[PDB]
Amino acid sequence: RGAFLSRHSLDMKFTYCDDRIAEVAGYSPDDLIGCSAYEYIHALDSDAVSKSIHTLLSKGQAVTGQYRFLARSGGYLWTQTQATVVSGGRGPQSESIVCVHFLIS
Ligand SMILES: CCCCCC/C=C\CCCCCCCCCC(=O)OC[C@@H](O)CO
Repeated sequence: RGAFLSRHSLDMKFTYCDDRIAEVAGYSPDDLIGCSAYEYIHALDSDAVSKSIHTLLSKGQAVTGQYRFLARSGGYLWTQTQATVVSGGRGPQSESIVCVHFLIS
């Protein structure tokens, strides 16, 4: 029920995470807020996710390939993300990011 969303600052720190993160990955949203999403991407997928983020910032929207997200248990979930920038109202420095996520496995 409802798309699985997150919000981030430009450094990819979570500012919001869907509550269902507990059901899916063990975290509560409180565990992730203020933490950079880069820390939760499997090292094998980090470069590809960065390239997607570069496209996101250039074009304004991007879709990742499948990638591995670090669950609280230490295992990884295969995920995929569509994202957009969102103007902050104060100029370029105020931009933020909104994501919708999909579980691949
Ligand atoms: C380009 C920016 C790319 C930024 C990528 C990095 C940002 C955040 C890391 C991922 C956080 C969410 C993980 C759990 C996702 C669960 C999704 C979920 O449960 O989806 C159900 C759906 O498949 C319908 O069944």
